[PDB]
Amino acid sequence: IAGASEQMRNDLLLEGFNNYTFLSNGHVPIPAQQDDEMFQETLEAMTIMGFTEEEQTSILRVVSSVLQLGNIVFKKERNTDQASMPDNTAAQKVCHLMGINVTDFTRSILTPRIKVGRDVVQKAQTKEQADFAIEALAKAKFERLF
Amino acid sequence: KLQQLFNHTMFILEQEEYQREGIEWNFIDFGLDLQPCIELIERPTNPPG
Amino acid sequence: FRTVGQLYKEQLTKLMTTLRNTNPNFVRCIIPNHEKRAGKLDAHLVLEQLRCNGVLEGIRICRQGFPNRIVFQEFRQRYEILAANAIPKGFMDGKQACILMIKALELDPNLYRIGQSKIFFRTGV
Amino acid sequence: EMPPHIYAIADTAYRSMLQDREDQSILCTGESGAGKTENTKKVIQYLA
Repeated sequence: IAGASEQMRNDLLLEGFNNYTFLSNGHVPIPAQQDDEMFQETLEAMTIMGFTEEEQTSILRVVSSVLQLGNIVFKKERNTDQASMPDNTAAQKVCHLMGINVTDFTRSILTPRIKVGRDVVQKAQTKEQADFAIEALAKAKFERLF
Repeated sequence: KLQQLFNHTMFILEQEEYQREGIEWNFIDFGLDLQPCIELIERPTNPPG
Repeated sequence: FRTVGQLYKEQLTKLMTTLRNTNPNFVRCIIPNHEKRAGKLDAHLVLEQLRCNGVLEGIRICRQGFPNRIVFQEFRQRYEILAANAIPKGFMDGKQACILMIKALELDPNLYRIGQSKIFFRTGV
Repeated sequence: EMPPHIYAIADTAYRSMLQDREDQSILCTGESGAGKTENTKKVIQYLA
């Protein structure tokens, strides 16, 4: 978010500090290290290890889709109770750095065409069921990344 | 029996979701629960068919 | 536990309630005559079978609303290629941002219904 | 691109299933003689 150059600031899809809900305590500063330049540094360090000409921006994207997932807010639509999701950049900026299927991310995240027994079972998810699962997805992508 | 499937899929449940989403559409009923003939054969409890 | 009547409600439920959880593409066949004939229509026999099949009202819902239903990401991805200029430097809400490429591909304010979650999509769209 | 006739329902089953990925079905309705048996067999010809 800090050492973004204007091209990949709009490519790797950067809004400013606190436009991510999953970054709490706002932006806490660190003593005697300034995240701003520390970005630029680590990018060099990549090129020294031989992280590829494109690959550097790819690691940075996976990160930023994780940064992104927490705009996915579920409001209790209270006439199923099985409530769904208003914004799309919440998922969009996530899934352009994902490139999974855009249709099917949310259509999974709302209707699990899942499995009870050993066959295909449909259900709409509740507000509650939808939040918790997407949350797991947000974090789990950073683990897969590491 | 297939006929009340058609109805429940295509009248009732539809407009329920139409209330839900915040989207502009006002509710219409059609009087297309054919369940009364299907009750008249198939309904286990209440007065049975 | 079960009978024939019941069994055949249930066999038709192994059918009907997994059918419930599948897409009912219906091929709704309509009789013109009871006289086995070539040519012969009866419009009142058909109008009986229209009230029976629940036709006029099956049409009266599907004229009104929006059969399909999916969210706004099916917009932003599959077509950014279609209009390379559409979202320029900077980004906002998913609805409004897709609405950029939407109007840059003339997508109509009642063909879609950009709802809360779902774009309700009409026939065709 | 293809006017109201059966092979449109038949592709739309095979197509949608790989797209929206709803599991698709086909159910033919209406009284005796109407034409259902035969608008079932034609679909087996299609997929084969």
